[PDB]
Amino acid sequence: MREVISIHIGQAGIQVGNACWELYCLEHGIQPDGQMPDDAFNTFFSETGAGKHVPRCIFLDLEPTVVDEVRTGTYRQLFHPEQLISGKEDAANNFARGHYTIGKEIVDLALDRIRKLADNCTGLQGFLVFNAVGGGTGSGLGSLLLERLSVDYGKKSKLGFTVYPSPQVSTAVVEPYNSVLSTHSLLEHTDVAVMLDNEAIYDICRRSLDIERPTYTNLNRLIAQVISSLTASLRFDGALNVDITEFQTNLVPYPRIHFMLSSYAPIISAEKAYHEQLSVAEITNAAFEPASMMVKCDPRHGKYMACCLMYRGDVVPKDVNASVATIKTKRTIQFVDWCPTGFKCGINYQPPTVVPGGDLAKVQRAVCMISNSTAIGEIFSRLDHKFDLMYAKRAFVHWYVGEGMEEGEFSEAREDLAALEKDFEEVGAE
Amino acid sequence: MREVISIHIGQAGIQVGNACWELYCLEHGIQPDGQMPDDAFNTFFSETGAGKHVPRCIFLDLEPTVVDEVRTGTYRQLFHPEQLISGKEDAANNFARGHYTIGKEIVDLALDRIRKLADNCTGLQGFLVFNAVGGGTGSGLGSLLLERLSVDYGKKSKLGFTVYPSPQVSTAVVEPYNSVLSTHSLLEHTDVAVMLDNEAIYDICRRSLDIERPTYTNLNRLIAQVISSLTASLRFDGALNVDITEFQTNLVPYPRIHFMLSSYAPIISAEKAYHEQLSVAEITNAAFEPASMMVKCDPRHGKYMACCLMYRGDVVPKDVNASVATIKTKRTIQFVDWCPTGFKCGINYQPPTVVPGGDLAKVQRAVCMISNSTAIGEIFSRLDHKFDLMYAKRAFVHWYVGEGMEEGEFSEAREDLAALEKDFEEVGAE
Amino acid sequence: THATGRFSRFWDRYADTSHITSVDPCSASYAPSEGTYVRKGWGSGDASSDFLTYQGADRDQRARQRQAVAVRTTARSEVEAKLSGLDDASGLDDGRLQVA
Amino acid sequence: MREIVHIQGGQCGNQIGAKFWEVVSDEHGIDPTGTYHGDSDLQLERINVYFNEATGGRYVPRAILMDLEPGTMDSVRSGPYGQIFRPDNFVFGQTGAGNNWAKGHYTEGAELIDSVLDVVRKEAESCDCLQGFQVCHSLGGGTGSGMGTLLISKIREEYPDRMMLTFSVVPSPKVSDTVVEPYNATLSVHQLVENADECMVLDNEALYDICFRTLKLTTPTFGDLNHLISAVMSGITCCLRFPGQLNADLRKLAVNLIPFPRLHFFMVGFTPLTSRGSQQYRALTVPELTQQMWDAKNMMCAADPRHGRYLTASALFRGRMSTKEVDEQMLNVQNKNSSYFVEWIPNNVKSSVCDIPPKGLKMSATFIGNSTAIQEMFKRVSEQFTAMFRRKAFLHWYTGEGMDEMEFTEAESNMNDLVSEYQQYQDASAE
Ligand SMILES: Nc1nc2c(ncn2[C@@H]2O[C@H](COP(=O)(O)OP(=O)(O)OP(=O)(O)O)[C@@H](O)[C@H]2O)c(=O)[nH]1
Ligand SMILES: Nc1nc2c(ncn2[C@@H]2O[C@H](COP(=O)(O)OP(=O)(O)OP(=O)(O)O)[C@@H](O)[C@H]2O)c(=O)[nH]1
Ligand SMILES: Nc1nc2c(ncn2[C@@H]2O[C@H](COP(=O)(O)OP(=O)(O)O)[C@@H](O)[C@H]2O)c(=O)[nH]1
Repeated sequence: MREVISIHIGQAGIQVGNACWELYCLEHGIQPDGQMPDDAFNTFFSETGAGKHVPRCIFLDLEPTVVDEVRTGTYRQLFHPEQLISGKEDAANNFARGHYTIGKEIVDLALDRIRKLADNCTGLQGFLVFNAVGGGTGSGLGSLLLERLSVDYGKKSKLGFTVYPSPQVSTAVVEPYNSVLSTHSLLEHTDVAVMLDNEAIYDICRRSLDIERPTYTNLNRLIAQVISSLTASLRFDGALNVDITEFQTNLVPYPRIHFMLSSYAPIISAEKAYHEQLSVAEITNAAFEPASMMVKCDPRHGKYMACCLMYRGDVVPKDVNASVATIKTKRTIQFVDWCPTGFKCGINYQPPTVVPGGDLAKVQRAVCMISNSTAIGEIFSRLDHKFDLMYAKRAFVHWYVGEGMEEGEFSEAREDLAALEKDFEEVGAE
Repeated sequence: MREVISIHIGQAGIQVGNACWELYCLEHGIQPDGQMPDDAFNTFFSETGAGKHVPRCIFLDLEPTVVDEVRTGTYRQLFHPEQLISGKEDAANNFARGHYTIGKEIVDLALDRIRKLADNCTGLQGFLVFNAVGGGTGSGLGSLLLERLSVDYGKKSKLGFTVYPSPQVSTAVVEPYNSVLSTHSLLEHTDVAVMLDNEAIYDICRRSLDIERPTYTNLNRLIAQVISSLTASLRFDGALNVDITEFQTNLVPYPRIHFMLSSYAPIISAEKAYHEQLSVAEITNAAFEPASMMVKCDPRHGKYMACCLMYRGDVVPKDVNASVATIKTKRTIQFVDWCPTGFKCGINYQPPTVVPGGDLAKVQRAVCMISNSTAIGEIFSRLDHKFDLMYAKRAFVHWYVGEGMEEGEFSEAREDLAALEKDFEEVGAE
Repeated sequence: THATGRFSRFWDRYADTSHITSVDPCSASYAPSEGTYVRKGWGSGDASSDFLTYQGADRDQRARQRQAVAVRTTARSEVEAKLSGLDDASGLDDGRLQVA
Repeated sequence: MREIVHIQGGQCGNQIGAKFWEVVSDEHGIDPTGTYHGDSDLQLERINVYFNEATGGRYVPRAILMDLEPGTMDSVRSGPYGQIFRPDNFVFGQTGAGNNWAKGHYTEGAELIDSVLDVVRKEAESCDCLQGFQVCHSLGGGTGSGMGTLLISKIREEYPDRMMLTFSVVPSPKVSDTVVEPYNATLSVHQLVENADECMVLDNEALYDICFRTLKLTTPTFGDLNHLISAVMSGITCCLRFPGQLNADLRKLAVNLIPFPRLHFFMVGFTPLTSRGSQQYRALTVPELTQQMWDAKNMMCAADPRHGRYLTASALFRGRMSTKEVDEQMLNVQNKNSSYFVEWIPNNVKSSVCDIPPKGLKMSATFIGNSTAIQEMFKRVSEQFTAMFRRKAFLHWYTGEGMDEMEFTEAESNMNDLVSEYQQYQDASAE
């Protein structure tokens, strides 16, 4: 009745989906084969007459390798074979390639399977789209898919957990280009966009988990924990239930402003676990710590507009109220003048499950802080000059033009991002 | 974490490096093959995944014979083959030959390997440069390498354990010439220079070890013991730890005045061992004895500027305080008026390991006293007349000019050494 | 036998040329075949750890360093216990008193 | 399922291709008879990128061999892995090109090119999806340079969208083998600029220097240089063949490497190259691999990067590694050597990670550097070409093969224009 359809686009999307679905299977007790030894799985799994549970997900990629890895791994009997969709040619970090030439037939088939999945859901809370801003598959095909979803499904709540390029460290060169293009695309399509930065999550793993060599598996595990905490209110009952529809109502001040910083707490290894109290106030303070942000964006620069707090485990409303009162009284944290409350608390009685082989410890309390704040304009400011720095010489522009784009598209995307900067400045200003 | 890069230049540098690395292998249990049957070796050795340990050392020489002796001896499987750098033509005791014509390509390759060595070190306490002032390789190439190190690495502490010509006994004729040149070079590059004299160490061996026929192996063993005592605080824990960076803070009052006398105690054969108590006070008195100096420079002529003691073995702060109080009360030991304390005591719990095949006995206590004193101006005064006596007749000046030097270089070196004399006199005077 | 008459008189043309990836087993570079072919192993925690050897290697290095430090500290603390046990209570002058 | 059509041209190209196919068959566990003996599923998972299944378990390389003399193809057939190739893909003429680009491009190459294109079309149509073609050959030789450029032009005409990758052995700076190397190189570079999408420049003297200084070999035959080249050729496409933590195909590398269409020449290097003596002494960490990778001596191009400016640089790492460690190493290199990296590109490194290292090695890394340093190589080739062309030495053979003298001027002008572009982006200032 509370079904949520998951979409994973690109290598990053599929690799975070692996962690997400491992976490969901461990949380609901579903074995990798597909079946488990009430109805809390309906949000993520649909059961068949045989008793086997198949996830309501769609793994989309234009490259065969990542999807074939899932087809060969442990979860080969879990996912639907046609739900795993593989392309033939990779988008090659090209937004034009993933949006205009290669992405067409793939997105058509993706909408076909998405319609088939949604036809099996009584209710539908929304879509959880996990892609990579900075790659042709993630940016271009993801943008096209989101546009088609907006056209056909309409008002269904699409939550995009996007990974944006880190400020200094990066793995691609055309990353500012296709990131700007995808941001222009999704400014008008996704309902709530959550920013994620690999640099910030690397720092989180290095400091909190004491992993001197963090990797994509650890990053995806942390992101999966964040998403599971975000969705726990759909699957398990508790005081102060918060819903997908309530996220926008209590977090988005205006339709343009829906990009959100995410932070999980606690992030502590087993050896360092059970050395601190991990009370509600302490974990809330840790969640509000700027270092704990999963985005390289210091919130002290901006002003918080809304903050949704998802508590898991032995959490009581008196403790959440005391912690939030202390947070409000703290001088470092600053809220906008036109939002007196700016807080949306939701508690759940299910503690976060621990993935065997992971680094996170078994903690009885957890917080996921998702905040809309005007500080997020900083990352767009960085990408806006990283874009125009290359765009001045028109470097790598022929690559994008060759697959059916125009210089006008680059100009429009840059102008739209400038307008987004201006809107953030305006909403921040009194 | 506390890595120190060792450079050994010339025949004397490599020959003392042989003793130093034999002592380090014996101290850490590292077999000559390379591997041992924690992380105390990291200061001097870098370990590979195979468990084999390779020293962070560089054997630089323009002569092939000395390095090939290492390549053929027992430690052929220990040292890094490319780290052993061999020249084709010897410098022929010519500072110009080793500094202007032959030394160029060799020092380029040396900086290449030094960059490779330093890139493998997380931390870097500094460099230990062991050269021979008084030979073309040691003086010229050593000066060039020190200048390049100062240019590129910058603030890394370079401790130069230099060997100056003895007052009366010597083996070369142009030794005053290239010694003056190298002194002018290293007055402005090395951070802490340690003075050494073969005559003084010969006297130590003859009087204390009762060796009527001391040789270079004995001298290098004593020098290796001194350096190991100096670096023991980096590898082994103990009360009052001392650091390479702390040598500069607690030993050199001024950048110009950084030349230091070194003295070890006890120097006793096993025949004379266990005939005396060898208490802390007695070994401190022996260390402050002028005959125990490894430089032919009577400290009575000058005044002590600073004195760093490094104790090894069963030494307690109460005993070291009693010994230092007695030393301060002693009238023959004289300190400058502007340095009331002038003492830097540091203890280590690791007794000095005894080299099988050496003449030193196994002593549970050891002292290494490194002292800045104004008396050291005497040796420069000796070289300054030994130099100008030859320079008046311009003997062997054609040899130096033939490889691209000028009379101006000799004049500048002489003037700089005179300025150093004047500085020593000024700091000695009230 | 499949070689034609030309280029079979001299087989020195087709040398081993295996100096690339010629890393000796004793070298730190060597990796066995079972070590090369490994998957991410999302489903199995053991498989994930096998993929992430370097994290496990770092954990083991830290554990070994801490254990060595603990052993050294225990031995040393026994040493100061023996040293500080010496006081007026210990019979240091008992022999002198007996002789007198 | 993203197939690559390999093509070998001339004696040097055929030798390099034979060594490359030996290396790839060893990596995939393919014995010289073609049967699979690798005992690993990942080896057979993506074997179809390079090989096709025969009647039995035999696997045939998707390679097409060209020559004007049958001797080199007899040698390739007689080599240890000579029996994997299908005999029909051996296309040979009868009279070789006398180191004459004109002979290999116009007179003798014209007749054989029809059969060459027939074989290429036959191999490409069998492919499900075609990533593109990789052509290994040597600039400065008649049949190699000439027929290679002609075939590259033909394949560009037939398959414009498909990737074209070239491994060209540019004549070495100091020691030259043949006299007409400047002529052949000048004529071939002009063709590669217009046709080749992606081109690695390789030098026998760079290979000799690296095998003397890094590998410290004593008597390095051409097999060793071919083996280094083959290691690079494998490492470039290992992301297509093996699962990767952050995979990157040929098109992705080309996109992230090529800022402008004409600036598609690269210097490549393979790590870790360790001398037999220092193999135990070296410890393989990602920083060690990066330090050897960015060294100028490791580059297999004669031009040293220190003179030029890195426009872009891709690094394909292989082995169980930390993506954070790799990215941190790349960022640290960029920050330390920011003077050597172009300012108007904020990030000049395309980092890729593959989960399967080469056999025996714990980790490896191949490098592709697009830097303005290659300007000096083309400049030196010009310095020889213009000197010889002023007096028109050896011009009479090229004229007697039926190609105009104005073609030399056009090729020289194009190569000088490429040099000018490289200099322009070397000294280009932001804003
Ligand atoms: N946080 C995180 N980011 C990832 C992960 N894997 C990939 N990314 C990011 O995803 C971006 C590229 O993703 P994709 O577009 O899917 O790469 P691809 O599948 O080859 O598709 P194209 O790059 O468009 O050709 C990179 O810039 C990475 O920063 C991951 O596991 N975790
Ligand atoms: N203390 C000590 N000094 C040494 C030893 N061996 C050589 N020396 C000194 O080193 C000086 C010359 O050293 P080098 O410059 O290295 O001699 P080389 O290797 O032939 O190089 P060049 O003489 O410069 O051409 C001599 O004057 C000796 O006094 C040694 O084993 N111990
Ligand atoms: N790396 C490498 N270079 C070679 C080999 N054989 C020849 N060369 C070089 O390639 C250059 C061109 O020769 P090539 O093009 O093969 O002659 P062609 O086949 O008649 O055109 C010569 O100058 C050789 O120095 C080889 O096996 N490996």
